[PDB]
This record gives sequence, C-alpha cells and structure tokens, in this order.
Amino acid sequence: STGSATTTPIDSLDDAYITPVQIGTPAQTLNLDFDTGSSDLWVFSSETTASEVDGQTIYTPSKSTTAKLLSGATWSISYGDGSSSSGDVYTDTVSVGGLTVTGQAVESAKKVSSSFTEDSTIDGLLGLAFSTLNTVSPTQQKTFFDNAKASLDSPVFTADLGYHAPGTYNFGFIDTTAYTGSITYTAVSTKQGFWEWTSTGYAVGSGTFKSTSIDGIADTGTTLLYLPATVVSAYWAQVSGAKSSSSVGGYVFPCSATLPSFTFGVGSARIVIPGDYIDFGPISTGSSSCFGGIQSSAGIGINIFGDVALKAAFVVFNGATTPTLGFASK
Repeated sequence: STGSATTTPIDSLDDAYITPVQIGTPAQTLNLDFDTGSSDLWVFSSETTASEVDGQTIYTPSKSTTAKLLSGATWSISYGDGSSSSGDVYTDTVSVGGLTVTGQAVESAKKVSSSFTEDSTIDGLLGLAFSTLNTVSPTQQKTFFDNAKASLDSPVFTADLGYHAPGTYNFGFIDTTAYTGSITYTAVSTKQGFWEWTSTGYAVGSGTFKSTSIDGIADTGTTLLYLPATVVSAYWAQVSGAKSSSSVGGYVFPCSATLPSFTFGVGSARIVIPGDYIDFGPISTGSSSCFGGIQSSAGIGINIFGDVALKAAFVVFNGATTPTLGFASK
C-alpha cells in the first residue's frame, strides 16, 4: 500500500504545516501537525477542557463506531518549545492520504497548554519519530508509520515541504519526479528516539564550505534551523545590522536586509537554503526588526534541522531495519 497527502502552511510565515487525517467511522477529518521529532498521535477532542478549545476541530470518539477506549491508558507530553498536552487513549481507524491503519492509538487530549489553544489551525499532532518516545502509559503505543510499515510497498515516508506553498507527505514510495539529481543517504542513530544524523558542514552565501560534523535531528515539527553558536554567528555576521537580542529571544535583523543563503552538507552533497527562507518577518506587528530563521541551539542540547532546512530538500525517512535519511535538492 501507499498514501499521499498534501501538507499546507498554517500562515504566511510557514510557522508549521497541517495535513488532513481521517479518524474514525464515519471519518472525522482533523488537520494535524506531522512531527518527525515526536511519537504521539494526539488530538483535540470532545474530552478537551472546554476553555482550552478555541476554534480547533475536535475528535468525538462516541460518534465513531470503530473507537475503543484503551483501558487504563494515559499520556502526557512536553515539547521543546515549552508546550504540553495530556489525556486518555482510544484505538480507532486512521487514514492519511488513502493509507489506512486499523487499531491506531489516538491520544485524546483532556488538557492542552495555552500555545495549542491559541493556534486554531492545528487540531493535534501526528508523531513520526521512533515509537520508543511514545508517552502512553502503562503500555507504550506505536506511531502511525510503525503500524503501517509492514503493509507499505517500501518501508519509507517522505517529506516535501513547500516554501510559502503546499507540499506533500508520501508513505510507502519515493516519487522520483519530486526532486532533482540524486538522493544522498546518510546514517541515522535511533539512540535518542529521533531521526538523528550528522551533517558534513556548511557554507554562508557564496562563501567557502566548512567541513565539520554537525549532529542533529530532522524535525518537521520545529519551525526553525537550530545550530551551534559558532555556525549561527558566522551566518548573521554576513547581515548588516543583525544582532542577538536576549529580549526578543534570538537573532534579529533589519527587515530591509537581503539575506544570504545557507548551505548544509549531506555526505558529499549540498542542500542550499535560499536567503528568503530565513526571514520570519517583523518581531511584532509593524516593527522593522525581523526575526531570523537560523538560531543558536546552545542550551537546547541538540541541533535541530527544522522546517527552514527541510523545506529546501526532498527528504526520505527510511524505516528499513537499519534506518537512514535521504536528502535531495528539488
């Protein structure tokens, strides 16, 4: 089997991407944030504290003839950005782009933190990291990909995120028309539960490539590119007037600037992030100070190849017995 679904930016900055997911019988379609940095499929629901729902579409398990309470199971998750959610668990039928999993754990939120409430466009998350990170207790549950894998034509999924435009998540096949050149594959460590890999270096604009190992994670659920302070300083030094602002919480730059590109290495291959991908717009409405899309990972504890990086590539998440990651230009 295979599946193919369009993923759409939630706003004009590409702050996140939503993908429609069918849950239950009859189908209830929710727009979920596909997150290769976590491993829970959770949704706003009829069980969510009413004051914490503000415009989201909810899953109502009582209206699904295939929903079953997973007795005794609870979940609770906290994300890198400080947000969180928790609740109980159903199993139900879940379909993405024509690919169906029966008996998928659907984690129903009883509580969500303010940032989730405040974002009316995201109805929940669909985790695509390794199932070892799944938070369901006392019996850990599998991700949608893990459940689908054996049925897929090939045990892979691909992320093709757009810049200021829709893109695609495919399951079970590689669309050879969706990228240019070849796909370069690189080793993955699953020891921390992430799609963790090592970039071979970077360049800023038309500058020379610096060969240096940068361990980090491929994370579709993180907006920005978080890299070591040395790398980030070298980038922003090429932008007149750019500075790190403790009050804003990262590097800012004059909105009048033209930003240089940023290149990262995948083996001997190179992925180029155009400068415009690095512009996240005014820090507050009407400001002429703009927020940068490349930020320091210092104090995160890990480098993160988030959407800013991934959207410059066609990315293969290869879930073979020994997982690997592939990157192509597009």
